[PDB]
Amino acid sequence: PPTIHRNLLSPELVQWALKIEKDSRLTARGALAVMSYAKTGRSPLDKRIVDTDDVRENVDWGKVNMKLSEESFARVRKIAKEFLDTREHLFVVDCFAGHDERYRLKVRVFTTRPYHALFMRDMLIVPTPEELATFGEPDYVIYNAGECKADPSIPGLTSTTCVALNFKTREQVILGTEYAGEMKKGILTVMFELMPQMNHLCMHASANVGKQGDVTVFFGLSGTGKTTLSADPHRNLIGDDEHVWTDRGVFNIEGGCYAKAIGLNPKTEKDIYDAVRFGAVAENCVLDKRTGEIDFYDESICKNTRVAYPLSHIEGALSKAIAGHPKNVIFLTNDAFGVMPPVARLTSAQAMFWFVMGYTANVPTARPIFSSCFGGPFLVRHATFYGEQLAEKMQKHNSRVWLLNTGYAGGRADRGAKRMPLRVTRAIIDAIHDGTLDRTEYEEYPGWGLHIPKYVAKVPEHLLNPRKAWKDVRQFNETSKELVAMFQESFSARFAAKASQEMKSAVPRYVEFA
Amino acid sequence: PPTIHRNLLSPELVQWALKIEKDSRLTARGALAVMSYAKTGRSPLDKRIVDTDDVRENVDWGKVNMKLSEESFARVRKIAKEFLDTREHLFVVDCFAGHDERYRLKVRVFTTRPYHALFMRDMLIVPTPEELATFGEPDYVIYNAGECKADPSIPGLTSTTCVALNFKTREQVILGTEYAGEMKKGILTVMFELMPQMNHLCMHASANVGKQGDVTVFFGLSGTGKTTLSADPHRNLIGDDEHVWTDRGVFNIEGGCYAKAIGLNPKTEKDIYDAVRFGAVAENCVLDKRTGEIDFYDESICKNTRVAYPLSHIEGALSKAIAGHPKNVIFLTNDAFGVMPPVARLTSAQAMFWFVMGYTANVPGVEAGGTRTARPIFSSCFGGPFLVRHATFYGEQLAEKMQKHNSRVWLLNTGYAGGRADRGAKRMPLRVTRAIIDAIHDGTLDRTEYEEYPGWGLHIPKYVAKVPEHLLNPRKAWKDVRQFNETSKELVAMFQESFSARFAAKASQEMKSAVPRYVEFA
Repeated sequence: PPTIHRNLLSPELVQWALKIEKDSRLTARGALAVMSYAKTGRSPLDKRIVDTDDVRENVDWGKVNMKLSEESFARVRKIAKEFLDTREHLFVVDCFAGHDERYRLKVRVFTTRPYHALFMRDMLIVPTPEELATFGEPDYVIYNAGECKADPSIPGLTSTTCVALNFKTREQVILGTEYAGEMKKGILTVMFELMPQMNHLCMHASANVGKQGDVTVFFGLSGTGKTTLSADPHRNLIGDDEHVWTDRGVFNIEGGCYAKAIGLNPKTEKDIYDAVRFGAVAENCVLDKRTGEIDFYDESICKNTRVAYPLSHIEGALSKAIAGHPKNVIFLTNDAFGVMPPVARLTSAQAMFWFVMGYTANVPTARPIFSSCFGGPFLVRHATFYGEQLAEKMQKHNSRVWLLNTGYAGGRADRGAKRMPLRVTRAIIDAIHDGTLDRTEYEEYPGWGLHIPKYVAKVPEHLLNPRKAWKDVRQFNETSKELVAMFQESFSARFAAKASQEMKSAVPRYVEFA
Repeated sequence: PPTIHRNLLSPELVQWALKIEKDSRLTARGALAVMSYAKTGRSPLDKRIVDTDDVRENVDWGKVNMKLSEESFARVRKIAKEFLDTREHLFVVDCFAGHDERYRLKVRVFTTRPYHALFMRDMLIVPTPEELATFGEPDYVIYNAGECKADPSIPGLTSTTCVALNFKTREQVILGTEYAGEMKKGILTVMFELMPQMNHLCMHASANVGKQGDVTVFFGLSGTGKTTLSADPHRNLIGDDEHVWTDRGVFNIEGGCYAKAIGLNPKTEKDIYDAVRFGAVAENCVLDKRTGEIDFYDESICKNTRVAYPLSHIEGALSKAIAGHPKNVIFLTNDAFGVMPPVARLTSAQAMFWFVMGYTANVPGVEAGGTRTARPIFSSCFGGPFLVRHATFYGEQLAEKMQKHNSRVWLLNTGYAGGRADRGAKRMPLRVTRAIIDAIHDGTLDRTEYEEYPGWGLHIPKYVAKVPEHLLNPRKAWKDVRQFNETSKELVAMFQESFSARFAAKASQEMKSAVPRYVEFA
């Protein structure tokens, strides 16, 4: 029978990783460096939601949410359980998803790899000794048999990889993938269905709070600014990736951060760099033979290197990650075309439109994409469901909505354009937080109809209006026309049929610059 | 036969310790927690200095320094090297002892236990890659075959434990003890002979420097305040245990700190407590089952729990641990009788007397075969177990140094007050001692009026900021004056006996006048 290790301490898990994970080792600072092998990212094509009666009607079935019969799920679960039950060592992690006790979920994770256990210990909330002793029945159970292949001949499967979520039995089965993110995003997906049931708004956004208690959330796909922008010298971090907006305010779903490790350095990201020490995990990163230090710029393994660390590793981060109702709501658009404004103040109507449209770009040359609510791969309900929730929330709490371009400026990424200066974006955020941006004068950005500021402290005027940043006005009109067309097609395919009056009027139009 | 691992990185050594050291593990913060087993302290009774012509005439042979024939040293050395050569893994650590480059020693350490290697990597100075490439032949070699028993029948030995130092061949052999301190104190012993040869003063004291560059040294045996008091929020740490006073100032012999771990906590000693993390070692400490953090109050294994960390783990510690000439010289006396004043400013005459007399306490654990309770002791120059020359030799060096540099000498009671420890008295509040040191460094204590503490003849302050007046004079602190008189009388007799047995015959008139006398307070 397997030797079962229940809720081991971080140092104990590190010890186990070093012993049974062939390629795992310690960095000069004590972080646990490991590799996930074959899969170094999510496998959306292999994600499934079991087709159970309790949720079938609410699940937005399509490219992201794909059905799996209960019979097939039973088959993959059996494969996963038999694999787990036949390992020499089994690791169990009991934790909570959510910092607000009134809404948190009890989760139990079974892993075969010690680093996956450490990851979950770091990424979710660790229960107290008393809570563990009285944990009872978990709400959700994750069977991470990722080191084991699935049977691709099972009806519904398309490969040896399978990440299936059953809302009826409250179970996640992972096969054929050791990428730790699959567990974390599986929990996010669970939250994207349970919160709607409780009428709360799950958000694929980071968040922080100012000294005066003003909360700001930043929506966006991974690698588009959530982690770096929420890390503010003058603001306490609440979380860098996933939050829920309730009647009481917001709460971080996680107990840690799974940040992209690319380019981490003590100069421009001191706090995060310093967090990559003992107790933390380095996933698919390469270490320098000489010093045993991680080469954060080395992507020879993959372009999705990661580090995972508890929230406690970030100075200023809230011990209990909960805070008030968002004063400022930010949409991060990683615009590869370079036509989106550094910042635009959205009206209530535009907020709705831009939120559900989710225009941004996925990182690995940055591919443009429309991702519902800036979290398309994890949504369970239709984009409109969440859009309506946000509209109601922001209206009730008088939240200010902003659109920030974290992509390119002056041209197209595929033509060698330069990225929107991080310094400019931060300057804009400070202006949002200082209250000046909300009081300055605005001008309309033609065609798009976006309201851009005429002036912003520390920010160049030629940047505020994208048109001014482009050398060739002809190329600007051509690119703008192309993107507008993309917005129109996306909208016509996704929301037109049931769109409201305000929505249709928010669809951008092409206005050639005379 | 063995796979030899040379100059590994800290993470590599930790990995090795976890793999081959059965009872080793990591603490909640990443420190390598290990056990030294049978020996959890030094074995002074098993310490030996080889009887070689080059040092025989200078070594103060006696109860501390005991001869070992060159032939017998060859025997233990053979046993050691044989053991080392037959292990599956051998660890080598090349390093420097001494931050002053004109006096530093190249040391090569051979160990079988990975933690002993990590220990020395932390405790001595790590050479630059360039220096390692041109390291060449080491000046001294330590063969730590501590996991292997010695042949007790070997002439000169009295047990299966042997810690021998040969100044001629420049080697230390360790057998029958896995206590890491044996290596550290071996190098200290070497310095206590090599420095005298260059007429520099080796000191069993910690040291730190102020913003203005003023250096302070604190003499004392382990567990009497050297580490605690040198870790000052307002001053940069130089070292916590071993320094040398040269013609240019002072230099730390070590590259880390081997601190007593008993009672460490983030409340009163945050800096030291925070240093116990990845890269550091915890020796004979017990971890809290549910927290994984060291239970710094647990002495179930021994009362000499330790932690070892690089000086780099202490914020503000000097990278190159060297500074100027001590402006203030402090003698720490862990007085269990509660009769020593919290602070006394010593005259030049008293300074020499108190230095060689070395009255303090021998805390439990540090050395083998002790009682779970602290015992008053007279340890020459506050470093008796490690001295090579006679106490008087070092005393004369200090007198000349302090005179030349106008150093101010202070005596601090880091033990008990208001009564005897064995009668339930409370220890000297750390707050008081810290306030006193602040007054020494602010220059106010040197400017206050002093009064004479009768019999002892010690000059005590009439006032010190943040210090209750009734504590400045031990007498006023005791509840029963009769009990105070009887205890002071007992301790005075102990001083007189020690002085007469050790220095009286050849003592100068000035030294003899420093001898305390009993004056009943009526």
